[PDB]
Amino acid sequence: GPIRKVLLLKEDHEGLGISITGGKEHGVPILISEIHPGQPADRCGGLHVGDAILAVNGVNLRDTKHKEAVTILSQQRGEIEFEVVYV
Amino acid sequence: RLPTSKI
Ligand SMILES: *C(=O)CCc1cccs1
Repeated sequence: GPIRKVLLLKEDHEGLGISITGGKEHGVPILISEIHPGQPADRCGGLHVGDAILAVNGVNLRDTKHKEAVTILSQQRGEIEFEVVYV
Repeated sequence: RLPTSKI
């Protein structure tokens, strides 16, 4: 599908509310495998299971290993911009 | 086998 830009708002006491799988060491994108109900990704409305996360706040995630992506994603705070695509 | 992380 089309590449989308998606805004997510979170406070510092919560996580993003997603589960991710994949990573460059496995030859697969960073993929959203779960959206936790009621948490910030669910509330933002624009992120879905099956989406690949291509970038976050201008940081490219297309070539990142799994744990690299965890560190990058968990560092982001407040108003967070995602670049995502559903295949 | 792929890893999964809750974040
Ligand atoms: C979720 O964060 C996976 C790590 C686990 C936490 C409790 C059981 S497994």
